[PDB]
Amino acid sequence: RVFTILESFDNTRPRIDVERAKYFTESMKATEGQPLPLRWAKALMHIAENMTVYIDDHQLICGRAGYQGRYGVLYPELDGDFLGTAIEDLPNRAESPFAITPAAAAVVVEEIAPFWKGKTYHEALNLALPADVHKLTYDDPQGLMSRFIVNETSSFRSSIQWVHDYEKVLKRGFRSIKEEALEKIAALDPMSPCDNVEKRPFLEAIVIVCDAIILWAKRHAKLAAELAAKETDPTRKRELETMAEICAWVPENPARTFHEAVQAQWFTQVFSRIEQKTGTIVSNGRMDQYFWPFYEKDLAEGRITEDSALELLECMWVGMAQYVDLYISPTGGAFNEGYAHWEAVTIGGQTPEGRDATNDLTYLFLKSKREFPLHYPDLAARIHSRSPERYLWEVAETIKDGSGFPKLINDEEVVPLYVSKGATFAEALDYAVSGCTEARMPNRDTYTSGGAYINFAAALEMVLYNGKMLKYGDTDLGAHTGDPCEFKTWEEFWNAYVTQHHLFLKTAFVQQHIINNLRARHFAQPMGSSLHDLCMKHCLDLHTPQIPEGINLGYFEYMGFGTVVDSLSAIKKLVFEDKKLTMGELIEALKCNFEGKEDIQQLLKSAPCYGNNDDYADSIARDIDALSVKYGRRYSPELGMHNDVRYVPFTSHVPFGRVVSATPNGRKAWSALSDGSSASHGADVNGPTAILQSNFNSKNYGMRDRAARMLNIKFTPKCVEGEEGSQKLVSFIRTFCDLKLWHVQFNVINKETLLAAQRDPEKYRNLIVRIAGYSAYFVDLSPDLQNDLIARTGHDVM
Amino acid sequence: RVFTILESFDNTRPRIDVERAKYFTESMKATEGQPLPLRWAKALMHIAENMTVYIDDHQLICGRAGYQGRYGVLYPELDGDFLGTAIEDLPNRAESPFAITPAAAAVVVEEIAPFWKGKTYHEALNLALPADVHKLTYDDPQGLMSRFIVNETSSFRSSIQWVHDYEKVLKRGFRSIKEEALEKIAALDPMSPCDNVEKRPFLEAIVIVCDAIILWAKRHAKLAAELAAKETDPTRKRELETMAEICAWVPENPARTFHEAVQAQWFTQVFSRIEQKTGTIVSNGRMDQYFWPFYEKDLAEGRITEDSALELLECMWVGMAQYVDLYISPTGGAFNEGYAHWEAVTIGGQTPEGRDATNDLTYLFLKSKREFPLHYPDLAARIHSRSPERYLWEVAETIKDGSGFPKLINDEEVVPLYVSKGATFAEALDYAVSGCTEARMPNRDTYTSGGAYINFAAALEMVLYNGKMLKYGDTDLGAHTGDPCEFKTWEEFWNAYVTQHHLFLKTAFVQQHIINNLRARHFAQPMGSSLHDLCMKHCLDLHTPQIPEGINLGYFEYMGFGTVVDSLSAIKKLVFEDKKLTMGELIEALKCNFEGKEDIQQLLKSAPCYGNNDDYADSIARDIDALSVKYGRRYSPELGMHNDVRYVPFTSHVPFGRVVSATPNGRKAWSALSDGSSASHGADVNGPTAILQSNFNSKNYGMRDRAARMLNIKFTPKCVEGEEGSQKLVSFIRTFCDLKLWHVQFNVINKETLLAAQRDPEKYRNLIVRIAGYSAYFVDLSPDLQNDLIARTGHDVM
Repeated sequence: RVFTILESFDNTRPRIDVERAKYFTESMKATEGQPLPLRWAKALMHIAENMTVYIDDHQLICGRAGYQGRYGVLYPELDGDFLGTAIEDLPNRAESPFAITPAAAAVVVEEIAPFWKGKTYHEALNLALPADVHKLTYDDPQGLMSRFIVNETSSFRSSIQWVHDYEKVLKRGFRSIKEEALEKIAALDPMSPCDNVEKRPFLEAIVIVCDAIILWAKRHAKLAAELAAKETDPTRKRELETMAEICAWVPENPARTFHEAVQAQWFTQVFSRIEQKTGTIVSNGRMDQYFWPFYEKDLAEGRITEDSALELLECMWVGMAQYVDLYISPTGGAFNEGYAHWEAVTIGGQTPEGRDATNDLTYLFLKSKREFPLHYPDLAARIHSRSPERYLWEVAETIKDGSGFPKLINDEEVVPLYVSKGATFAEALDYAVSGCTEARMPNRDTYTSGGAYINFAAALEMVLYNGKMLKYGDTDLGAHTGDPCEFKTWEEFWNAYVTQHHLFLKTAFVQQHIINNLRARHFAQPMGSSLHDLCMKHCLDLHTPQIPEGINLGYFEYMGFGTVVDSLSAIKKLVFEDKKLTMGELIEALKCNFEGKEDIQQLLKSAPCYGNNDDYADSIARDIDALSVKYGRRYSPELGMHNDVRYVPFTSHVPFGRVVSATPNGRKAWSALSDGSSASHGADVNGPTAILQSNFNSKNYGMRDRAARMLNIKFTPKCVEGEEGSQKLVSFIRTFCDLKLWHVQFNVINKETLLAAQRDPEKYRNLIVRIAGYSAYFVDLSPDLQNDLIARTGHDVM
Repeated sequence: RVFTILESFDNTRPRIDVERAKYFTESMKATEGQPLPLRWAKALMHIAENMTVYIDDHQLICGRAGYQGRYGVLYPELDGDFLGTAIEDLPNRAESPFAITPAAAAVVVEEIAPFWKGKTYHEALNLALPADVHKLTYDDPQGLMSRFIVNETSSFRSSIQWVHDYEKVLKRGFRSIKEEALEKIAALDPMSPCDNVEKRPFLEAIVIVCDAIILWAKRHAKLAAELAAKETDPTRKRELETMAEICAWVPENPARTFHEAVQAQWFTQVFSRIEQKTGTIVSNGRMDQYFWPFYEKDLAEGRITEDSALELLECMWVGMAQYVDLYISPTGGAFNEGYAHWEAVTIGGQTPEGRDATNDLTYLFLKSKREFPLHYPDLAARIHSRSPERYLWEVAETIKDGSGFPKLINDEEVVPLYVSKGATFAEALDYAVSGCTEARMPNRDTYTSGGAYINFAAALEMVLYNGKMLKYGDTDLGAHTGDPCEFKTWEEFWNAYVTQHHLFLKTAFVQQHIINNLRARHFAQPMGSSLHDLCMKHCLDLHTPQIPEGINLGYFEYMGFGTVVDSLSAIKKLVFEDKKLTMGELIEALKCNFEGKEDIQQLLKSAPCYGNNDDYADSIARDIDALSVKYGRRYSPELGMHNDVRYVPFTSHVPFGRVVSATPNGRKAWSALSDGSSASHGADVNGPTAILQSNFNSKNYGMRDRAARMLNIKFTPKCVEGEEGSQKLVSFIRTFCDLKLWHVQFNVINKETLLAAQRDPEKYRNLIVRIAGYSAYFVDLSPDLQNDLIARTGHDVM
């Protein structure tokens, strides 16, 4: 059924598809000078008319952005200058490799790359950064490799995570969006330069893009119909005919049944992939809510069954599992180990009126996740103080499957923060999970720019080596904070750290200022803009830097929180306060990676650590967090946004660690940094509840300039076994909620399974582990990232 | 000790003191034409120089606003036109009578009244309301009596509740404030008219009022020294010397000890009473926080003891119990049965950084309340999702004393609402309870105008009688919505009610627009403004309508929620859907107050009722609430404020009830309406937990335009007996917090105690009951308010 589809692409390397990039380029190279949203819309039409449409074997819904099997899509507007080396490197890349046929290689070199030579966003961004910033961003003059210090993330995705107002599609259809746009055009003053230049072309872009997705849908209806006529098996012939009927109706017209709603949404989400490379892949919204009217009505009218609806969802996810986010740059790839994806599916939470939103579909999605073997969908469960008992129990049972699903997002942290930044309560209460851990208001959010990922572990190294890093030798990178062995008090060391920290923040905000102004000259999002109230009201593409009435919620990342906290905690305690070792002795111990210095290494590992509800380390964490909250509060208004400190790592803590030498917390050189706001590996020796408490102690709830923190916690199977274990997990989630923590997600595994899977990859090919907001096959992960997963403390008693 | 003090005025009618009114008037009549804040400051200086200062027997702190015993104060600027009848009527008034000596009456007629003739705020407001509004406001052309329909509340208190930044006094002292203002004057441009007219006179008033309270304090220090020098008892002589020393220092200078902090805060609190008639009497803030540093240091340094500190607290509250809020108009008196008072004292909650704020002083205040027999202080305990267990347990034990202490205010409802209205998280988290149930940010709140109390039970009556009310005969009051016996569907009845409801809202908002602009011409508050950051920054008196950067949080009252919901529920169910009776039968039964129609009365009492978690009624309640939230959201911006629906009754449900005839829910003519957002009398038949859910069901969490709801619940002693009963209350409080409800407070009493005390007041004269955010002696209450307290369901289980 779905296992039949699943057997068809099992254990196959994804291929790179080129049709979208080819026809995008054929259109774009013919429209130079025209308004970018209009060019994008004409290209989407050109794609809609010329790219291959697929009706896939055994499927009940149709729509692809690429070829049979697992595939990815090319985005030359973003990083087309990487196409040459991606041809050479992608098939053999150690992590997340992609195969490329010779035929598709020829189109890239011959039909795609030439136009984009000298026109990509990454070429423009590399030239746009001033030298002081460039040295902290890239390792070479053409910005082909990051230095993993002040890491910009705008050059390996079109935008950050996004959630469409899919329900708008289901209720109105794209023909309705188009007619609104025509009426708006008719109301313009034809004498007005602003109407003629700022209003008309945007609205014309909306009209075309509506015609584009509809024409694309109707080409499926035709293909399905032609197949139905030649189909000999009656059962399949009725299904093909059903496809021809539904796709002739949606997404042009509002959906009439649950099946149409799935296909309408599926069409919208696939075309979204064709339009742009959304960060983490475009997300899916509160499906258990906006599907509910269709599900409820069909269920009552015998049109659908509990099993039949569950079959259609599985049809949707096997398709999602065939689309792989393609990162052709080495920075993008190392941020996204194991074919990383986060097409967040939100279930549960509250309605816009503050009532609990659990419905039967909520439980179906949970069950759907528990019985679909792939690590799809990216299930995110909303928690609030009145989350029902049965719901939390079912959340706990899903967690105890061991695959890491679902991740938990806390209404009690998001809703107050979002109303404090201008959201009506209805908008905040109705938020969707997006990407790793983010909250989105699909008609109020307007910010789309990838933000800095900052390796603050390197900032600490630059204190130890007075502006330099061992990885980069004598390169003049950071502030000349002075010879650390010349510091007489702890306060001088801390100030040294503070100076490096503000240098990185300062660097990052200059990056974002340039990025936010630059992106609008390279990226447009006409289909996404047509589903956004403010875009339509003010005639502005989503990627415009400022949109009236919008709220801009963006990010800068703190990487290595636990690593830095413990290192600083050790230095303060062991070097300055207890004077158990001198600065030179510590530095000497670091310089030789503790080889021959195992005694100091153990001594350093004995100081107070983050994640133990220990105020000695937790006060250091709070002061480090305060630096980023207060910086954001002060300097974000200049950028017309909320640029908030966030602790969501992707898989960057691996490459960020690969460039940071041995640190005062006892961590070995070049190994992964601590993840998100989790405790540093094996530093939580007081149980799992103290991790939640240290996360609380390390925040600054007196100010609003904060976003998510990603928290990874691992239980052993014994610790959560049985009804008593389910009750503990449920209660632990209630405490997480009460503490106003943003996110939590769990692995449930024995250490020996991870070790065995390293010692025998072929045997444990299907082992799935939760990494950072997503799950992947353990055997696809690099040794360094495996070591991150292994060294995470497994809690046995909770 | 304090029992000796309390024995001296036990069971005595308070007297009306005139000194403040005399010396206020002597100054004001000499300063006509000057800017009002400067005049007020000069008036307060004149009082400071001429009014009697008292060193009271057995006391350890000093400061009075009137004569020995229980006393009240006159504020002729507010309602001086009532002085004539207050001379005749107050000593014999049935509720809350005040005695007045013949000499004090002579001061009033001869030295106070003449100047204020034609100058009072009430005279000005009465003339300023247009005829359409006046008919709904007052029952006579000089506005001497309310009609208890659209009741304005600005005319019987200077302002609404208020909380000073007392901690600023303790930490800075008033000399610092004066010096700040002097520098600000020195920095002015002497050529600038705006500096000369808008800045200098405001700052000159701050200088004077700082000198005024300091001079007033030093006269206490002088008198105490003179008494100590003649004191024969060594113990008492030391107390006088301590008083002489402490009062020469505070509030001029920052406090140095716990004793000084109490005396400084007391001075500020008493002088505030001299400055104006704050609503509910000025409130006291989070004393367990800003007293904590002094308590901890002295306690550690052997300077203070738990018992001595508790003694100093009791000295403050016996003083508070001697100050009685004086309402001379009959409206003010009927709103404030039994000498109602709400000098809110806030304990517990969260710090400005979101950490739990329980400390040892928090528990001492609880113990302090449990061992002081009077219904003082007005203890308010803040609740949040992390209220500690021991804290909730001691709160429950205090509740189990049966006196109504403490009232519960829920962070989880207040804090999101306040940051959504512009408060930083630190300001919101640090809020103080003020008055009945309100939250105050002492340097961000700027709104001070009394709002409407709207008798929506009367609005329903105008549907039953097509714009008229039985109490007022043929007086053409409301909208002519038609003969109710002509309504063919429920929707017509509902629409008629909606029309009257909006008439009352429109009326109240015209009142507030006129009131908010009028008050600045009659009231000024120099001492309160000198403690407010925004006042000092922008040189504006607190009672200015608009103050830059301020947040204006005001109110309009819905009275009779339960009464109206159930009446409508009965009409919807019994007349229109089940057709168990005709409209003519219901009206006939109502007009004769059910006499001869007892069966109809019984049938009407059987419909679904609010407070039972019954969506049939709760959905009506939710829709009525939505009417007022949506109206406020739309039309408050015009007023430059948040004019939010609130359900806090004072004791106005008695006078509001006394003008409403028999209602469709079975309530008898002229009896009390339901209180706050509590269930209507005896309508809650499904336990106390369903009241909380119905309060939740009847709200609209999707919008912010909402303020407090006062909730009264009564348990019998049996329900809460023993350790299990304490745990049940703790558990019930968690559910109250989880549901984001604003307020709850409890009576614990047997119905028979209420009946026995009615049949024999002398025997049960000291019985204390929780009424509406405050507690009072049951025997001081009118029969109508006693019947309200008796009819509240006493719950045996939860």
